[PDB]
Amino acid sequence: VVFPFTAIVGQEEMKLALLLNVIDPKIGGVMIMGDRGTGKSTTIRALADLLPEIPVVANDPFNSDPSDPDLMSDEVRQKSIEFKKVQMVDLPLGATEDRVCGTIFEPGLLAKANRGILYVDEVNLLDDHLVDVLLDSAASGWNTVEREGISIRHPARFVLVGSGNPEEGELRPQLLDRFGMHAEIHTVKEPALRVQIVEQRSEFDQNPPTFLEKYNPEQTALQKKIVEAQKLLPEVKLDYDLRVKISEVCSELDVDGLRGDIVTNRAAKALTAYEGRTEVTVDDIRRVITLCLRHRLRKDPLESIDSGYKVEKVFARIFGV
Amino acid sequence: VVFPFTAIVGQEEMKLALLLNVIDPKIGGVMIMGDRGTGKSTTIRALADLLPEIPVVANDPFNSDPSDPDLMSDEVRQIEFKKVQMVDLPLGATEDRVCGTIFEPGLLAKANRGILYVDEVNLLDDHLVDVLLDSAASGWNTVEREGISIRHPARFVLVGSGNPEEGELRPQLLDRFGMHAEIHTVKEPALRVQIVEQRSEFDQNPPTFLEKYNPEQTALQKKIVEAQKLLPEVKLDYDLRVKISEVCSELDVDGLRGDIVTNRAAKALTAYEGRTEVTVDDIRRVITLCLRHRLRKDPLESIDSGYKVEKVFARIFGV
Amino acid sequence: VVFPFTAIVGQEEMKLALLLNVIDPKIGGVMIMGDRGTGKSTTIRALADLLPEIPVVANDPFNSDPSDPDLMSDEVRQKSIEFKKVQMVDLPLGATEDRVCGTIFEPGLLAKANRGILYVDEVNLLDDHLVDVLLDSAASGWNTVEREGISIRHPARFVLVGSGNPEEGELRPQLLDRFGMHAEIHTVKEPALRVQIVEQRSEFDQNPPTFLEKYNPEQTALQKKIVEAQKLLPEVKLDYDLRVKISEVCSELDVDGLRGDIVTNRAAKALTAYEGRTEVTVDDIRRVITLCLRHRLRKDPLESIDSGYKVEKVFARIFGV
Amino acid sequence: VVFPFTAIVGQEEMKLALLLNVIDPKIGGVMIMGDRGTGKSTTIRALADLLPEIPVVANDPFNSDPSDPDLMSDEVRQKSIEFKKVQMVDLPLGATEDRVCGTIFEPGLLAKANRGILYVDEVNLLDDHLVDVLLDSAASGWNTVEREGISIRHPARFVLVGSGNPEEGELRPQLLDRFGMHAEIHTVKEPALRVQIVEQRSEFDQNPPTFLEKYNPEQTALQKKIVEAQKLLPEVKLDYDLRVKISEVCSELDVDGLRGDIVTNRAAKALTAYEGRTEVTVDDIRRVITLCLRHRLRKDPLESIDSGYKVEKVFARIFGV
Amino acid sequence: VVFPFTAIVGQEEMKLALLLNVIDPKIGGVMIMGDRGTGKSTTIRALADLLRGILYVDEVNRFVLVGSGNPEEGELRPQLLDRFGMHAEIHTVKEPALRVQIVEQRSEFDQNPPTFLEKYNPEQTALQKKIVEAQKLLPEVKLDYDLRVKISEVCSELDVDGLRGDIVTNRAAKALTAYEGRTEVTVDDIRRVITLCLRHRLRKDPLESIDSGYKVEKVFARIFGV
Amino acid sequence: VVFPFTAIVGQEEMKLALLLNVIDPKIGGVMIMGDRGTGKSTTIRALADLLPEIPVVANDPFNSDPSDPDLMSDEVRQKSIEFKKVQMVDLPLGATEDRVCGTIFEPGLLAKANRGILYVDEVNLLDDHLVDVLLDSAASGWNTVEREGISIRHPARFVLVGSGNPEEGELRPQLLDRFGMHAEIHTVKEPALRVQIVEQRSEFDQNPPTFLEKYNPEQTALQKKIVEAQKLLPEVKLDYDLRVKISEVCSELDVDGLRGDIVTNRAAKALTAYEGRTEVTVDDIRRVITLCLRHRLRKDPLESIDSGYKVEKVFARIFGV
Ligand SMILES: Nc1ncnc2c1ncn2[C@@H]1O[C@H](COP(=O)(O)OP(=O)(O)OP(=O)(O)O)[C@@H](O)[C@H]1O
Ligand SMILES: Nc1ncnc2c1ncn2[C@@H]1O[C@H](COP(=O)(O)OP(=O)(O)OP(=O)(O)O)[C@@H](O)[C@H]1O
Ligand SMILES: Nc1ncnc2c1ncn2[C@@H]1O[C@H](COP(=O)(O)OP(=O)(O)OP(=O)(O)O)[C@@H](O)[C@H]1O
Ligand SMILES: Nc1ncnc2c1ncn2[C@@H]1O[C@H](COP(=O)(O)OP(=O)(O)OP(=O)(O)O)[C@@H](O)[C@H]1O
Ligand SMILES: Nc1ncnc2c1ncn2[C@@H]1O[C@H](COP(=O)(O)OP(=O)(O)OP(=O)(O)O)[C@@H](O)[C@H]1O
Ligand SMILES: Nc1ncnc2c1ncn2[C@@H]1O[C@H](COP(=O)(O)OP(=O)(O)O)[C@@H](O)[C@H]1O
Ligand SMILES: [Mg+2]
Ligand SMILES: [Mg+2]
Ligand SMILES: [Mg+2]
Ligand SMILES: [Mg+2]
Ligand SMILES: [Mg+2]
Repeated sequence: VVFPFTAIVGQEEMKLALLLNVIDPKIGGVMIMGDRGTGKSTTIRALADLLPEIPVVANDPFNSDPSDPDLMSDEVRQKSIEFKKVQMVDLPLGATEDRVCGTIFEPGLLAKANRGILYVDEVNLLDDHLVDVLLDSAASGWNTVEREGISIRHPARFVLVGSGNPEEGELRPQLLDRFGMHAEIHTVKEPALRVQIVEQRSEFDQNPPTFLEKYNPEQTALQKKIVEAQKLLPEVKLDYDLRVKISEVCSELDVDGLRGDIVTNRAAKALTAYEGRTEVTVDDIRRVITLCLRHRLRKDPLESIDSGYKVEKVFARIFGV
Repeated sequence: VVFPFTAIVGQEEMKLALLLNVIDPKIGGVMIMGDRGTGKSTTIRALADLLPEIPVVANDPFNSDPSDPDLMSDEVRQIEFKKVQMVDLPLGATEDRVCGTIFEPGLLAKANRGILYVDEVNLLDDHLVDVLLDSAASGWNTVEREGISIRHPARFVLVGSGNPEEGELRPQLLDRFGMHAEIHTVKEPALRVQIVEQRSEFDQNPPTFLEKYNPEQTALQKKIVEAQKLLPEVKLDYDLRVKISEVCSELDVDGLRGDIVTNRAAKALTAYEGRTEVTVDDIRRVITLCLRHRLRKDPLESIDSGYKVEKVFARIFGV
Repeated sequence: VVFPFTAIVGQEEMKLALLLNVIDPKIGGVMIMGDRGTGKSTTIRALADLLPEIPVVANDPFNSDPSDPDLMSDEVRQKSIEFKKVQMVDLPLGATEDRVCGTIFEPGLLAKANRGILYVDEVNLLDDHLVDVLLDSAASGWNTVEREGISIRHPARFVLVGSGNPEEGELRPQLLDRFGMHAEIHTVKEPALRVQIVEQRSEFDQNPPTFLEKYNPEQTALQKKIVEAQKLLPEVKLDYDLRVKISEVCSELDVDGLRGDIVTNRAAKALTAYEGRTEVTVDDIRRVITLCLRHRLRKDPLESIDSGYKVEKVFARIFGV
Repeated sequence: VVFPFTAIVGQEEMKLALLLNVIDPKIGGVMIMGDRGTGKSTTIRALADLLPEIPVVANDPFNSDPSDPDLMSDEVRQKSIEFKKVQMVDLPLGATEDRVCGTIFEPGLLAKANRGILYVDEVNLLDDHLVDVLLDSAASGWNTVEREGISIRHPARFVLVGSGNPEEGELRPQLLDRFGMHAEIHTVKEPALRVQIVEQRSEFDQNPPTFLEKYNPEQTALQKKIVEAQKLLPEVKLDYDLRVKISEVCSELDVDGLRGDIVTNRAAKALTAYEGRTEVTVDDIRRVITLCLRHRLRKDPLESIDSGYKVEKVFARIFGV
Repeated sequence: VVFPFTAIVGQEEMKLALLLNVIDPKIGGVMIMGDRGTGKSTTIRALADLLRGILYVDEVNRFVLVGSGNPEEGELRPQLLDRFGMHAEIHTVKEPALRVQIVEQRSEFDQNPPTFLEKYNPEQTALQKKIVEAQKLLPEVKLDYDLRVKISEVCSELDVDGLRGDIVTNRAAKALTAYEGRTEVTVDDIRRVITLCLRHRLRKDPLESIDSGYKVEKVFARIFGV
Repeated sequence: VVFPFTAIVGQEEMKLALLLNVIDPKIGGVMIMGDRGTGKSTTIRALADLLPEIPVVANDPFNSDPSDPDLMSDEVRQKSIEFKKVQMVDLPLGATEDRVCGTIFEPGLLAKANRGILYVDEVNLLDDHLVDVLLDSAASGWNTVEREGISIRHPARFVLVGSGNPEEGELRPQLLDRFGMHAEIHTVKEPALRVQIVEQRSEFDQNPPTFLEKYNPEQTALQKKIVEAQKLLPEVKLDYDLRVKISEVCSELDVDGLRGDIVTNRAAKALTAYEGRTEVTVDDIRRVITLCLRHRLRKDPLESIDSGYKVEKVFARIFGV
């Protein structure tokens, strides 16, 4: 039993963030920000049942693929089947590295997290000491147990989601970077959508196994659209002039550089590419640049003005509207 | 024997809050606020006897039901009733006794289809409150450690208390909780003499005092048994459904998790009253006990929490 | 053997209250706070020869009672006479949980002391994790032996006495309300009393088993008096029209009011039994009302006042003795 | 081989109230708060050859007298030879309870100190740890030891020695009262005396086991005086007016309880036995009163006065010269 | 699985620092601090190949450990900040075209990893020889007494308490003019390492607004010569 | 395989203070402080190559000599030889209270420190950590440990030579007051000396054998000088006038305690033995006075007067010129 994905109401930006990162497991981690409730856990939980079946080998927690290039493991000695879905690998609050990585073999939490989706809890409460060690091993590619005199490395490539709390401050500016881009969640105030959410929740609760039937065609239409858009990635091209055009708008924001501009063009051919259109445009980048790369900024709290206005204003003049 | 449940005198708020929770074990847990030396603990233990007998499969530790789904833990793969046992955890107990690792589901399976509680949660040992609270709202359990998925259908209620002068709970957990109950100390000696009369007569005659109010307890048991089946008939009109949440929209309430409580409780209010259509006035008798612990969470001065919930709601619902 | 109880000079307040608890073991514990080196820690240890007899089970592994309606012993709920003196057991600040309850079963120090006096010294200096197993066990009735794959409930029905110094710290407010019927002791002023006490223990230290011989014919009669209060413990008369007066007082001090009233009602009537009368009197209450509920009154820390006087400050307003 | 006691020059104050406890191990503790290098830890260790011999039972279970009331050994008492000198033992700078109390039976360290001398070095240290254990055996003469399933009593009574630096804080006001004597040690301010100190010490380092031989009869002539004092300890009488004056003085100083006020009445008897007189005179009052009743003052840093000037002024105003 | 060595775009300051560190071990370790994400871990992992022992230190706030200090907090305690090599700041790229082809870089790496090395295989090859012969030059290089008395004069003028800033420079400036082929150290080749070195061990003492290299340039030019 | 001792250029304070200590193993170790990189730890490592040879007992359980009576540690007293090289002991900054002293045969660390040299690095740190337990053999000859049921005696007689930067802070008096040797290291500021000390650092690193062969004879000459000085150390006297002068300087300078005067006489005797002349006059009292007493003076908590000039201000004023 699980809640349907498309049955949710609103939350276009957050769902848009999932739509971008899900196709490419190389853009990086993605923060999601917002107040309590709002079904943040449900949405990512709703993400589980939208994908083609992924293959296992026999039972391994990594189970990336029975035949793939990066399969550095002792099982290759045997080399030299079944189809499953994604399993969410949420970790408890105040955990310890004894099972996240392991000791002197035993498996790890990140081992089960391989190729899946790792929903980490409130990172503001979590201490930096227990998370800095392999915060995202995808950049490293595989595991590293060089500590305590061990030499085992296994793949740990997967996507991250932050899900912080905007009540006890934010993470350190150094730690905020290298993750990815931001994501804001609003709060509905119109009673119509409120009562709609209440009615949908009550109807699902009353009839668990029959509600999803009324929302069946969308749950497969979206999956088919994503599957079709998956194969269009290695065909999109970007104009040389447009590539340098953005380079004259990031500098005025005093961006750290060399990674802020490497994620826009890494994800530019996903919003303009999943619609089926091959040639990139200018206005399409407009949507993907307002939120992405904005969270870097320069951490200037001594200012009271529309922060988003800063992103679009400098962007308009360089691109000439 | 124990204290009579109906023998409690002068308290109705927490009594009603517990009564609405006993009927349908789906609203959520209830916490109770007040003052020390008031008498909250005895009433909680008095509920352990007022109950209808519930059957079992084979007197298994899970002890949920002989029938009905969701009991897949070696219960419906292919017997007496007794009564529900209230489970109290000991002080200073970590996960070793909460769930164990090697199965021995102590303190949880015995609490499944039962009552579990703890007091003075305002400085309760941490790392433990989160584990049970998240699983209380969750379906069955979280025993994923050691690579095992034997998660037992630990479905029950949760009762907690504390002290409003020694500190409160984390805001990240209070808003996730259920109903909010607050009591006080009776200031009239005319009933305090009645209170001190009890605990001084029934002690020397428990066999005599067991039948002192037996007809009332039997009437209450039959009333709750009858009212259990009356709930799945109440209907709420569309206009009144959107009439609420106008105050919540006018006020500042975090999310909608604190809104479903009114819909899932107000219907149960008329379940044991014999009614089938909801009214306007009765809403004010249940809206106050919920969503009031959240408010605007801005404690800068002395603000009456009840005044904001009640006075504003009166204008919306026309007094 | 030890210092005779009746040889203590002065200190009427402490001597009047602590003996009153023997005749009725239903009231809770007792603690005394005051200046060090003033008379405590020896009078309490001198109460080992002032206790009557009580029934006892055959070999009594439960150590509570063989002839009561509620037994819940090891060999009562399954199986279904003797007289012994009630014992007093003291525990130091050296042991830990390993022996207070115990398991493999052997009983701990807590389990053996039933319906008696359990004396611990310097409860102010008592380390934590020890009072936690005593916060509510002594006020509930039974303990938990849930460890080691079994589950037993040894009884908790006794009275514990403590004696500390109010300079090294203060107890947690939960302890200050769990207790009841306590007293405070200051130093002596009259020089002749000082001469008397300095003579004492020096006339005594010359020959231990000679000083008690002089007081032997006088100390025995006390054992007769309290036994009389055992027969007069029931049948004590207290009109309901005075119960309102004993309860109106608490509302004026804004105390919890659900322990002071019960303790006063259960102790004032018993105070008459030791005397000999049957009908209580207003004057018979003013000598015990102040001693109780003193450790429960709440006062503003900025305000400085003596609770031992403020308790009976409003006494004149109610009926004025 | 240790430095002989009858070789320290100067410091007649400490040299008088240090061997006084040898007369009778009942006066109480002794404190010497002084600066470093003044020989505080040297003269104490010299006592190992200036104590008498006392009879004791065989096998030394707890070092208890054969014929004395209140033995309560619980192993040989129900059964109702060799005399030995007292023992010397010190505890190190910090330890655990395993040796202090006892465990696996195997006796603890405190058992050996019974009827002997135990001295603690750097008493300013060992705060809140391994100190509250030694807070019951003093001023009571008994303690209870139980853990790991073994429970045995301890008839332990002795006297204590305190020494350490004076500028490392203060001792907790619970172990302080268990010390019956206190002294202050200065450094000699005189050229001739100082150089005499220098020459006297170095002469011992040349040939150790010849220097003490030059002082053999001088130290032997000292033990006879203390032996005569011990033999003449009985028959010593004090006037009634002397008794009423030895306690009336403490009223003007407000001593924290009448716990240490009896030590002075137990000190004048010992000093008079040293010379040989029987009836205690006024002389043996001012020579000892300030030595013992000096650290029992609650004056605190509130007035411009220190040392024992207040004690001398009050004593002189009450009586004397 | 690895990133090319000579394909890294940089101001050559980090490259020269690490090259002088590897050409002679017993000089310490070049700490790097000033920014984050720019090139630190990539350069450090690049140094792990195409080469005694090499280590790495993170989150600061024969064996050589270059490490990578925390940029936000700065450095550690000045008393423990020593026992290392020269300290270098982090350059921030500004030219838009530089951003253009640096973001073009590693894109083809993502497209096809086990080919990028080949695209940079030949020229990088020459690098592994440019140091191999260099090691057979340091035993055959001398220095003049006039330069020896010239050195430690800058240290004497400043407060360089701790006699280690007059040995590491002579052990480093010697090595810089020991791999090109030249045998005599020029009067200006000293300037190529003194500005980089003597940075951490100057007892900063922030009593006035001071620049990193302004002092080490002005005081050096004041006496040593313009 | 280290820097030869007879090669340090400049800073003769070390090669006098630390070298002179080896003559008479009675004064405490050196308490040098200074900046880093100046060689404060280089010369200490060099002393390991130049040390005398003493005899020890068989198997050396506690580092004791065989021809030394009265050294009753554990077994020699009841029963009351290879001439092996002495050894200096060092400890890491990370340890535990049970690490230094032998516990559950199992010996300890100080067993190797008896009649040896003990080196401590950054002694200004490590507060309460292994320094409280290291006050036994300082100002005393024995250490008492009875932990875990086994009690022994330690004859440890180490030197306790310290080091450490002074930038962090000062020391609590108890630790520092046991040091008798104390130099003051200052960095060189002469270009010729700087280039000189730069020069020979290179060739020694290139070929240590050539450097040590070059600097061979001076080490042998120094060893012979030390041996002759130690042999001729006794039979050196002093007149009365110089002793009373050395008392007067300390008395007027007001040094706390008495350990100050003891050390200076031994230092002067050892220095005049190192020179070779039997008689001693006013030559070694002008040189080794501040170096043995400057650190002891701690009467300037607020005054800003240089410490080095203070001693010589009064010395020449009273003594001699
Ligand atoms: N789109 C939605 N808007 C509002 N409420 C929703 C939405 N979807 C689901 N809900 C309901 O809102 C309630 C709160 O959701 P949920 O418990 O998943 O919150 P959460 O994201 O885990 O909260 P928190 O941020 O406090 O950890 C649930 O009853 C859920 O069914
Ligand atoms: N209606 C009542 N009002 C007040 N007290 C009552 C009432 N009924 C019973 N009591 C008695 O009041 C006492 C309260 O005991 P209880 O264990 O409930 O503590 P409490 O006052 O709730 O506080 P605490 O949290 O400190 O235990 C009991 O002796 C109980 O029998
Ligand atoms: N009536 C009395 N008044 C005062 N002291 C008395 C009296 N009777 C006996 N004593 C003796 O006076 C001494 C007081 O010591 P005691 O142990 O009673 O002090 P305390 O108040 O318990 O101190 P602490 O708090 O330090 O343990 C004991 O030796 C005790 O025997
Ligand atoms: N009368 C004396 N006064 C002072 N010192 C003396 C005297 N006689 C001998 N000494 C010598 O003075 C030194 C004192 O050493 P000791 O450790 O006992 O002193 P202390 O005052 O107890 O020191 P600390 O307070 O630092 O523990 C020893 O070397 C001892 O031989
Ligand atoms: N007399 C001297 N003066 C200065 N430096 C010297 C001298 N003799 C040798 N050196 C060299 O100076 C350097 C100092 O090294 P070393 O680490 O021992 O110094 P340090 O001052 O003791 O350091 P630290 O305080 O950091 O422990 C070494 O290279 C050493 O060979
Ligand atoms: N030659 C180069 N010049 C500038 N930036 C580069 C170069 N090579 C890689 N980068 C960028 O540097 C980033 C690596 O950041 P890194 O320095 O490892 O972070 P951190 O400083 O936290 O270790 C990569 O994302 C890459 O885009
Ligand atoms: Mg959530
Ligand atoms: Mg309770
Ligand atoms: Mg006591
Ligand atoms: Mg000493
Ligand atoms: Mg060093």
